[PDB]
Amino acid sequence: MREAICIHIGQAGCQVGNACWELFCLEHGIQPDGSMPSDKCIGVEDDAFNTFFSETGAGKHVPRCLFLDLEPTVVDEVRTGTYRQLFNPEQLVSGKEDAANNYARGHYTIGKEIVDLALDRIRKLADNCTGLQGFMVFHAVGGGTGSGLGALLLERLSVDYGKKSKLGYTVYPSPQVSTAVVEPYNCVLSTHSLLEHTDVATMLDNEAIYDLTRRSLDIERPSYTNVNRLIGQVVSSLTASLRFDGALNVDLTEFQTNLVPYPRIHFVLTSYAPVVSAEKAYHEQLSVADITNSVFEPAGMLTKCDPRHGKYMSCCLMYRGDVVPKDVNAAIATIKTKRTIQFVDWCPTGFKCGINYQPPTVVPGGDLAKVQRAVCMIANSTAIAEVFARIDHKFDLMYSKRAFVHWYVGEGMEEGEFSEAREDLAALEKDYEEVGAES
Amino acid sequence: MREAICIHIGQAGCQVGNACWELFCLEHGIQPDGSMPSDKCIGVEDDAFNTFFSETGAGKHVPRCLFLDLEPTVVDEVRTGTYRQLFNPEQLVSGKEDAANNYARGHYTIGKEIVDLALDRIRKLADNCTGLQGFMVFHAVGGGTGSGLGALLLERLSVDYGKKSKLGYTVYPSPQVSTAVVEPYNCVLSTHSLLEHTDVATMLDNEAIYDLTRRSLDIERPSYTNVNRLIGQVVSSLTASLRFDGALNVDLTEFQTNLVPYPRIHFVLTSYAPVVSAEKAYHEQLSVADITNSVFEPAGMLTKCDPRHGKYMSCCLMYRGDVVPKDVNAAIATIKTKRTIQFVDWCPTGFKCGINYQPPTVVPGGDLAKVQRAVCMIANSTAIAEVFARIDHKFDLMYSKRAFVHWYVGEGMEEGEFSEAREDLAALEKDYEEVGAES
Amino acid sequence: SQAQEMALTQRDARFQTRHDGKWATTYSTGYQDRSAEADVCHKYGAKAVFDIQD
Amino acid sequence: HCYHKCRCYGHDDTLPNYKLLTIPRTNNYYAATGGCPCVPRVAAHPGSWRLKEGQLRSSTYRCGTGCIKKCCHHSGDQYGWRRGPHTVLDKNTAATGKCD
Amino acid sequence: REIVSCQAGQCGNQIGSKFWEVISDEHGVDPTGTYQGDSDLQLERINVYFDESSGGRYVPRAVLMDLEPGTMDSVRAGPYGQLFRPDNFIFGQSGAGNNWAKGHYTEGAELIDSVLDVCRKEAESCDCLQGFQLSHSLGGGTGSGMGTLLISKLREEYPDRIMMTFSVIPSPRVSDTVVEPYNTTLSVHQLVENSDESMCIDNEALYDICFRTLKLTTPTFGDLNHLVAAVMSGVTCCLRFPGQLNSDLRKLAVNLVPFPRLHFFMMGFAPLTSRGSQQYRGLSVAELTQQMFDAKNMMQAADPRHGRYLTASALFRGRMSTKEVDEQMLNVQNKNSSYFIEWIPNNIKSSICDIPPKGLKMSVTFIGNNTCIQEMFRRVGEQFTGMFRRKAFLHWYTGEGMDEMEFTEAESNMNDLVSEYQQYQDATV
Amino acid sequence: REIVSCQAGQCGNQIGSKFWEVISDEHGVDPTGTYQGDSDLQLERINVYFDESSGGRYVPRAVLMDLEPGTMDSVRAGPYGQLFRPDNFIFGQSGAGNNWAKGHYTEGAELIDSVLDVCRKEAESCDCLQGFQLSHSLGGGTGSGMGTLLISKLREEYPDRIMMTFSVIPSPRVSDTVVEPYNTTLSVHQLVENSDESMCIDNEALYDICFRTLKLTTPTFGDLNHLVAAVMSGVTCCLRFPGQLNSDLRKLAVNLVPFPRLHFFMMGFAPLTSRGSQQYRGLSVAELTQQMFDAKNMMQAADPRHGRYLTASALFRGRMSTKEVDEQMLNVQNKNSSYFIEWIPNNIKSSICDIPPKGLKMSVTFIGNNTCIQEMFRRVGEQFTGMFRRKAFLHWYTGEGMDEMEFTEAESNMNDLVSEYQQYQDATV
Ligand SMILES: Nc1nc2c(ncn2[C@@H]2O[C@H](COP(=O)(O)OP(=O)(O)OP(=O)(O)O)[C@@H](O)[C@H]2O)c(=O)[nH]1
Ligand SMILES: Nc1nc2c(ncn2[C@@H]2O[C@H](COP(=O)(O)OP(=O)(O)OP(=O)(O)O)[C@@H](O)[C@H]2O)c(=O)[nH]1
Ligand SMILES: Nc1nc2c(ncn2[C@@H]2O[C@H](COP(=O)(O)OP(=O)(O)O)[C@@H](O)[C@H]2O)c(=O)[nH]1
Ligand SMILES: Nc1nc2c(ncn2[C@@H]2O[C@H](COP(=O)(O)OP(=O)(O)O)[C@@H](O)[C@H]2O)c(=O)[nH]1
Ligand SMILES: [Mg+2]
Ligand SMILES: [Mg+2]
Ligand SMILES: [Zn+2]
Ligand SMILES: [Zn+2]
Repeated sequence: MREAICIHIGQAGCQVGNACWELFCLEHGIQPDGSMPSDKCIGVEDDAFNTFFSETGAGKHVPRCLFLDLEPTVVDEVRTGTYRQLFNPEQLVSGKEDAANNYARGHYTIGKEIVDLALDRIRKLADNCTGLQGFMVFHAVGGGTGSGLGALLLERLSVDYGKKSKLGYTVYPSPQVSTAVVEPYNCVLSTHSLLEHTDVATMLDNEAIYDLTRRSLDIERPSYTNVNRLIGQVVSSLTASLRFDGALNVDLTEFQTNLVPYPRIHFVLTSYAPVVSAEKAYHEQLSVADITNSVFEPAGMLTKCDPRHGKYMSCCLMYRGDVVPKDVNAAIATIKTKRTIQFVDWCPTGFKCGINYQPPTVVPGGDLAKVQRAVCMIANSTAIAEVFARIDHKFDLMYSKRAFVHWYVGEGMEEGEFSEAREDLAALEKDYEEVGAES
Repeated sequence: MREAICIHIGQAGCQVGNACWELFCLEHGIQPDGSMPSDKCIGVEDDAFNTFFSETGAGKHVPRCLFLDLEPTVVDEVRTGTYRQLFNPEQLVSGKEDAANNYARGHYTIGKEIVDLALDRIRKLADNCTGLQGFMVFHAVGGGTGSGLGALLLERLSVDYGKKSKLGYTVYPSPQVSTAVVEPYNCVLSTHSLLEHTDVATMLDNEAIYDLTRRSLDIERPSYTNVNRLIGQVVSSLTASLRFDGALNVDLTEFQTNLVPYPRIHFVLTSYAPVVSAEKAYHEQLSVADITNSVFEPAGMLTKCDPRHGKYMSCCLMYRGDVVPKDVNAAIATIKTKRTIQFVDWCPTGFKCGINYQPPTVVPGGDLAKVQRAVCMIANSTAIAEVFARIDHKFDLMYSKRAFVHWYVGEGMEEGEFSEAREDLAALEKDYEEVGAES
Repeated sequence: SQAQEMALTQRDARFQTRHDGKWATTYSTGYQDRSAEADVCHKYGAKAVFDIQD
Repeated sequence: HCYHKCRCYGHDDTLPNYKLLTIPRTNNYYAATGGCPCVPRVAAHPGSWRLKEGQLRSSTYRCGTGCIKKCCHHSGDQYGWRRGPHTVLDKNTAATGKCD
Repeated sequence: REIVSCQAGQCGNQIGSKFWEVISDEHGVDPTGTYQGDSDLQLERINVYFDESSGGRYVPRAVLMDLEPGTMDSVRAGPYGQLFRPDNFIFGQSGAGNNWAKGHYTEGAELIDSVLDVCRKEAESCDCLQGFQLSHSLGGGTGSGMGTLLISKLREEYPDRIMMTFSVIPSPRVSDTVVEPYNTTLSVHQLVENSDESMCIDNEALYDICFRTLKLTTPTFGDLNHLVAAVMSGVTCCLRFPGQLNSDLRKLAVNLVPFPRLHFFMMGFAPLTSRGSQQYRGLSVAELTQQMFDAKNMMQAADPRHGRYLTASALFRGRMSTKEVDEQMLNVQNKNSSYFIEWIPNNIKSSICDIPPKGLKMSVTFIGNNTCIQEMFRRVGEQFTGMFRRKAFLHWYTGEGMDEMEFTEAESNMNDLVSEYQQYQDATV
Repeated sequence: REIVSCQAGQCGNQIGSKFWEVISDEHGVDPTGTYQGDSDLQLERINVYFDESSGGRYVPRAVLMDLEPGTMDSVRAGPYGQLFRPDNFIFGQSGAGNNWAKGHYTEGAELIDSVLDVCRKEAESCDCLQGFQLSHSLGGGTGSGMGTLLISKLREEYPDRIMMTFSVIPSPRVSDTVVEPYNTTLSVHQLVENSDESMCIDNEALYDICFRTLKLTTPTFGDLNHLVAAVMSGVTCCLRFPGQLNSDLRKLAVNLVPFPRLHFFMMGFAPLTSRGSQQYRGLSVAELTQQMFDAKNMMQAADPRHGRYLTASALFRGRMSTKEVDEQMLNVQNKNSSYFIEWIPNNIKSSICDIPPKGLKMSVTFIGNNTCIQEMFRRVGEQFTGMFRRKAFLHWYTGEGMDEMEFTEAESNMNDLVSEYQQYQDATV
């Protein structure tokens, strides 16, 4: 019951899933190999692990997740890693050739011939699950298989799984730094599926995650490992309400319906606090009010967008630890007074609260300090239109000369697809602006 | 409650703050590690440190301070000094390049790349205080950072905190002792902030402190360390009323109202007595009348301005130790009796008295000596117009032929800024003389 | 490792001896951890029983 | 006058208007305003005043020019990012968007 | 995921010999063929360049080609020369005569059938062919002519497969050939039509980088080929070894080729320092980027400051921080806007490989689609036009039946290449 | 707060070599770059002049310039010559010929390409470059020509960055060149626009100081360079070490330059005493100030008594408080009011550093913008006009691309600077 099938697409999704699983196994008491101690008949006395792992015909735990990559390096690393025995030999779908940062290659040529096998594995996972809450997709819109193949997988999941919730956590191109030239094309094309075939999409841009680690975690040279550890902390904070006892239980459908006012308006900006290093932690009294203020501050933001430049529409605050209604309500009351943050006139409530009694866990070698309490915001706000404006302006610059369109044509898509993607992103900005308008 | 935030600006500010915070730690029995091991005299969970130290989950007492300097010399040596554990790694922030005694550079170019983080840290500090009395800003206007960045910080704090108390401990260029050559320019240009955004501006010039220490403490060689220790003693005498118990308790606004007669007549000279050496101390019976007379004498005064050339407007006395109010009453009576010091006609009372039980704390290894009682006077008087009429004369001599103005105008500051500052200062001498004139 | 631990201890010793002998700052000279040689009166202070929050 | 004000000295002494922060930073905004959401690429060292003045418009903001002599004034437009060198064509912008 | 390589001609064979030296050293393969590595990662993806034999030997997937047999004794006389299959050696009695006509129509044609048979053998034994690689020099007869013929036939059965060509563009100053412009012009159009991407290595630039940066007194042809071998080893690092941000030949082609005909790049390697200056260099990205983007580091003698970078690719290898490897590129893009084309934002693609080259803690290979590539084509185009105007050395090409029109056709195609580079350089938003 | 240094000509190269000797001795650095200091305060700000390799070796951030490779060989073979980067030495085939035209337009202009390449490499490698440093002589060809060309092409690239130059102003009393006034005139007008502040060195005054104060029987270029090196190390004492009253190069410029053209200072060092009088001299700061304002202790040959001090700066080092650095400044200001300027109150700025130079328990460096600094500009002016009127030694300059108009403009600019100095000297409040 309360299962949530995790999906990882591309290198970004696969590594984020690896860092998520090193946290989930440690938090629910599953060994990296997955088997139980020899003397113990049952590895874990409780079944709080049920949502992420399914026990097998030997007693040990296989995760309720799928890895999916068109290139074999990352999945073979997972096969040869310390979790070689935890993961199913299947549910780890590998291709013999990547998508080459090409949405057309990931969606129309290489993606279509592997997506049905991926859906077969997903169907076996769903058959195993008896109380499936939804799907927990992790990928990056800037990649080839992460964007195109993730889009195709989301479309097939939507057509085959009904209205089941499909939460997504996607790494977007950063306002400053990028690792690809065709990344704007991939993001623009992936926004098609992410705009119609997903319930709530989470911005996870590496620039803001790097800034978070640099200013707070005090890592002078952070990396993808630290970034994925922070992402896994955010995901665990979101999901722990159905795994641990809490004051205000919050589910996937709960915070996907309390978050989005319109079907098109479902792209949310998320932040996590208190993200502090060990040196930081024993110097500050990390109270509920302090962590709430840090969350609402753009310093603690995981997306390189300033919420003060827009209007908040729906914030879902997931608190973990020794937090209390004595203090969370006070923090909310005193943060609504603050006038940097500001809500649309048609959503006065604008706040969802989910309190969980379990504090965050600590991963060995991680830079996250042990905090008595934490809070993660999932915020739908009109300030998210900034990143869309930047990305499709880069798309317009790259598309005026029809640059790199020959790769997509050679991998099997129409130029009308580029045109429709640009038009739909322009419409997305238009109705973001409209819903930000007053009555 | 009764919290107060200390902001130190520039090298002079940091140097003063080091002595201030060591003296505060010695007041409250807090080690540089930031703990209270065991004290029989201290009651169970007694908190008289709440004004300057905030409790932490680690049991630490983190100072409510913010150190700023545009170059990392003093900041780094404090970060590697004795109070590494006491001071947060943040709240002690630095730039990378100094202002170079350029008010324009410190107010428009280099100050603005750090003032945002300064406000962020100040807001973080103020969120933890539920009874914030006000801000004490320690700086010297004769420098670049302390003038420019200090003025910018005060201007931003005015709009960020409304009618909260501002106490600017400012070190003006003394009539003879003065380091920089563009120092008159910096002092004149920084006059607007001290006129408008500082509620009370206390004088701590170096030459008067040097004369005081050479004539009364009988050490041929005091230093910046000694003058900063004296300044910290003065600040502790001012804040003792709100820190510890006393017969007459006075707060920041409590003496603000009594000391400021007109909206910007708030530039006040400082004096302290008995300043005494180890050999000097244990041979005299320091009576309250004697120490008050020594305070009112123009040789035990911390500001180089002879009061006999002006009219006393309002004097606030801060007594510490075993002082009975009758001693201060007789001191007031004999002060009103004696003629060589004259009060302004329209202020008959002109006197505020605050008695605090705990005596000053000696700092062995420094320069002061243990005394059973002490008194610090903060005096608004018309004699303070002399230092203004000297600094503006120096400004006119320097600015007659546009000397050293290219440095200021090349940092994005208009040429008319000098004229505006000169006119504002001139109006300052004008209305000082006007209020000093008899009815 | 053993060599790394010895190097770390050597750096800690160097950090400690940074200010021993004609290489010392005014801050180092006049700012020491001499908190055990101060006799301070602690029988006067605000008990601070009454506080508020929001 | 006889006592120069914050408006005289170039710094705002009033609370800024917040509707200028409510307004989205849309590609429609850039098409109508003149500029691009692309961040300005400035020939500057990282973490420097020159980079900050080239990339942010709150760094070079100045309220008024000189003394005022030579329903109050409100600000709130200097908070954001400097605009790019490119110009947003109208044809890349949608006039209407599908919503309720 | 695995590629098959071919060396054409004297220059191509000698470059490929040391390229295989580097590959075998990096994968822990003996000169004889047995595996003598000490890590699992060496054997993890050894099938990319090698095939396992009956007795556990590791034979390179390499096809050796030359019309001159007098120089294919040296390729097997090299230290790793006994690594290749004896049946992958294809020879002809007489040399190409430094004649593109002989190497492409008369002598090469009689020799191309066996070469394609060997290539098809390798492809069929290959499980999932990632691409064909070729190493040759355009200034020769059987390197330019036979190499272009080989790639032309390769496109006939592997259209979508990645065609790497490490073409060695001869330079006028280090020139040792008079039919140099003729062969280069006759091969450039075939390279344009039948190569997914083609990086240009110039002997003058190789000599200069060995002479100034390395400062070593005697860089011979072997030392020149050492840098080319290092670049080849670094361009396929992410196919063979895991990395934080891996890639492959197709992915680099997608991120570097904006238009189908614009597939000529500049190669650079870092770090390269002299023996004396070895103590004095810091080993970090804040030094690798300087060497990589430095003018003197390019292996092509046309300074990248002529035009603007269409696209750039940085294959970093070793222990790096991903944000410190990407913010360096962000800084260069931020601060060098004049040398990066405006209408294509974020021109630099950075990829990370965990395992660095053997003997090096950290390194990087550079692939730049700068518009300065037109400079070499020009400086050989004026030479070709001067040669052609007076009908110099055309009987040596028309005695094989090749007609004088194809010279004008090659000139037209090459001028079109230069013109499209110039137009895209001067394009405005 | 980085300072990236450069040396021009053989004079500048020797002075910079001695300067790096002094800096390495202060920071505990062997000729091999290893660190053996007695405290970590050296490594705390060792970056300001040295860069650390990944191997721990500390290499000076200095660029050496000379058209004669013999100077590079001599510096490299010097006692501390193995410290510098081997590629940081830049050399030409033929020397400047003691010609400003050759060093600035024909031969020096060619080699400044590589000079700027290495200089920009070093300058960018800085985390936050506080300024550039230059050591040269205006009486030579390479130092006067190439040094001014470098400062001109560095001002264009780093406008607001501070620009130190230590130019050895030659004097007829120690004359050893006849194109001396030509080179001096051609370099002064460049340094006026291209240097934010610049203090001058005269071998006459260095020799006089060595003879009368140090009482050296045979003073040498090594001794003069040691004096200049000690004071050039002391000018950055607050930058490299913590102090009570910190200062930087920009601070020195702000407090010493009243007007943009007036930035030519006269400088000195203290304490200085003979070998036989070291134990008799009572080193008190009053004595330090007395020697500091002593006319004979100035290392530029012009008596301050004929002019007035626009500004002065005293960088004190050692265990010492603020009254010995301000109250005796008040004393000298009051008792030499005729020697100072009325319209500039507080002519003398004082800076305090907590780390004195080793071998001393306290010291001071003096930098004075006296109005008498224009006496040398006078004398060099009529010296220049002496040959200019008769067109003597002008064909060497005119044969290298330069014209008489440049000479006329240079003389006019120098005369304008002289007139500004004189008018600000005799100006009244
Ligand atoms: N947060 C995070 N982002 C990553 C990570 N790895 C890759 N990315 C993002 O992904 C982008 C690179 O493209 P990929 O997502 O790796 O492409 P892919 O999904 O593997 O698909 P292909 O390009 O066809 O191989 C980078 O710009 C990153 O923003 C990671 O470990 N953590
Ligand atoms: N009382 C006191 N004043 C100091 C101290 N240190 C510096 N000052 C004052 O600072 C003035 C010189 O200004 P600066 O050297 O520019 O120092 P600053 O004001 O902090 O500004 P910058 O250091 O340039 O950023 C002197 O005139 C002193 O009055 C100190 O330790 N105690
Ligand atoms: N870098 C490099 N260049 C080479 C090498 N061998 C030959 N060349 C160049 O190739 C040209 C001769 O081409 P050649 O090899 O005879 O062509 P082929 O007859 O088709 O094999 C000469 O101008 C050389 O500069 C080598 O080992 N390395
Ligand atoms: N202080 C000092 N001055 C020197 C030294 N060597 C040369 N000079 C001065 O430099 C001047 C000649 O400079 P020159 O060698 O022509 O410079 P170049 O042409 O650039 O190499 C002479 O007047 C000397 O006084 C030295 O080692 N120390
Ligand atoms: Mg991938
Ligand atoms: Mg300072
Ligand atoms: Zn006004
Ligand atoms: Zn734009």
